[PDB]
This record gives sequence, C-alpha cells and structure tokens, in this order.
Amino acid sequence: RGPEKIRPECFELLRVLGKGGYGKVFQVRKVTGANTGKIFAMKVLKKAMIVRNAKDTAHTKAERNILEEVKHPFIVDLIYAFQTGGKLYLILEYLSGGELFMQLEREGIFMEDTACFYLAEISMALGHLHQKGIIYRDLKPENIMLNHQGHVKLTDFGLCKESGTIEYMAPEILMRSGHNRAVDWWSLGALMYDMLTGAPPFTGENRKKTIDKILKCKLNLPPYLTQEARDLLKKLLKRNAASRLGAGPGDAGEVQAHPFFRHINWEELLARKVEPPFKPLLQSEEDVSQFDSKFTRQTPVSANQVFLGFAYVAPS
Ligand SMILES: CCc1cncnc1N1CCN(Cc2nc3cc(C(F)(F)F)ccc3[nH]2)CC1
Repeated sequence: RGPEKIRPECFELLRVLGKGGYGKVFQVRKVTGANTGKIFAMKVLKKAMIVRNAKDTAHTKAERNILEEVKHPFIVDLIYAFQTGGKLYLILEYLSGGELFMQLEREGIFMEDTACFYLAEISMALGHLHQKGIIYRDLKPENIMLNHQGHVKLTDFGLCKESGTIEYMAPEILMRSGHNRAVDWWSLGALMYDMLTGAPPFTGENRKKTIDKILKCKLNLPPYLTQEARDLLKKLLKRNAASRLGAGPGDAGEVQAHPFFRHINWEELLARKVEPPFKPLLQSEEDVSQFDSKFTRQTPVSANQVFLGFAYVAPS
C-alpha cells in the first residue's frame, strides 16, 4: 500500500492521436490512483527497434532526460515514464489545443498581432532550452501545439514517425557543416514566414531542388508585411549563421528585443496572463476536436540497458 506502481494497466486507451514508425501516441484516461480519471497523452515506443540504431537511442534517452530536467510553461510537461519488456511509455499532458498551424488553414494567414504572440511564446521556450544547453534543431510547424488554454507548447524531443520536412531546416544543417544554437533562430524565422504567408520561405520541386532555393537564400517579401516584420525576417533568415539575430550571446533576449515584439509584456506573457488569439472551445477535458480523424479505436500492438532508470513520476 506504498507508492503507486504506475504500470500500463493504470491507463485506459481512448483514441489514437498519431502513429509513427517507432510507436504510437494515444489519448488515455488514468483509471487508478493519484489522478483517477484525468486525461493524458501516452507515447509508446518499441524498445527492440530503438536500440537497433544509435542516433535513435540517442534521441530517446535525450528526450527522457530533457523532459525530466527542462520544465517550462511553453514546453510539454512529462508526468510519468515507465517501461515493460518490449515497450517504453511516456505519459505527457494531453494538449487539447491541437496544432497551432492547423488554425493557419482556417485563417489562411495569421495577422502580425496574432503571429507575434505565438512567436513570442515559442521564443521564450527556445531561449530556456538554449539556457539548459539544448538546441532543438529540426523545428517545424507540426511541433508547436497548444494547451487547454491555447498557449504554445513545444513537443517532439525524441524520435520521428515514419522511421521529416526540410524547408524549416537552417542552411548549415543541410550542408552538414556544423551548427550552434543560431540554427533555432532560423527555424523561428521560417516559422514566422509560414505564419504570415501560409507556406515556407523557400520550396522546390523535389528533394534537392528545394535545397538549392534555401542555399541561395532569396528573400520573397510580400508587400503587406509591416516594416518591422520585414526587418526581423531578413535578420532571422540570414544565410551566414554568425550574422543571424540571436546568434550572439544575446540569444533569445537579442531576438525578443526586436521592435516586432515591442508590445509583448514578457512577465505577463510567461505567467500566461495574456489571452491567446485563439482559445479553443471546451465541452470536456477529453475533447479531440482539433485532432483530425485519421485516428480512432484503441490498440497497443538481454541488452535492456540502458533504458535502466527510465522510471519517472513528476514531482508536481
Ligand atoms: C505526446 C504529446 C501530445 C500530447 N497531447 C496531445 N498531442 C500530443 N502530440 C504531440 C506529438 N504529435 C506528433 C507525433 N510524434 C510522434 C512520435 C511517434 C513515435 F512513437 F515516436 F514514433 C509516434 C507518433 C507521433 N506523433 C502527436 C500528438
């Protein structure tokens, strides 16, 4: 009758929220114990195929470490982690807010007032990650999600699906020519562009024809963008990594100091007091409204180290 064991049978599968090559994300209801009835996302990974690849294991382990060590309002919160013989289980907060760039489709385009807010929250998350010496690397629209209140939550610190996109990669990533944290500020620029124009800054016909447009780095500024937004984009989307904004020791502070964010109260923003442009309806805590419908039912289908000490219960 001591501390709760927290095995897979503590959760009821409600629905699929996404499938990948390495595993699945479910919406789950905890059915016994400390949060009996609360809704989580359950990420389930296949140990056997993770350990078949170094880079894959590296990402898994890193994530498991990041989500224990790094806790921030705009970063997904890990609640439990555990494992069985063949599977790894991560229990994160269920982010009923869905993807942010899913709104981009119904808006067509984000207004600068709106995009700013979300870029502002994202930047604060990126800034904290860098402070802990973590670079997020392959940042893309898919990764930005929203909580029940509609605030930004970064996610996907581990593996990829399929076993993705490349137009949000900085040039120095595609060249494989080494990269510092300045790589994440490019991604912010490319996300800003996507928000304010609908699609990525540079896009081609195929795998390598796309790369060429990114390497050449040609600014396609639409006239409706304000002076400041034009300036910030040409400062975030610089080819030369050293010349990029936020590349210097200023980092996030350097970015956040730009006139584009002149209206952001950072204290209130971080405290999540500023009302977000889009607050998603409720009608429940288990609402999957903006998680579209490729997903339904519920079914989960000796070198054990070192997922050794994988177990975790969040102190909160
Ligand atoms: C778990 C965080 C989350 C919380 N609440 C609601 N939605 C969420 N997500 C955020 C992540 N998102 C993308 C995604 N990453 C994946 C990784 C895998 C992998 F097993 F690694 F292969 C499988 C499916 C995946 N889908 C799915 C739904």
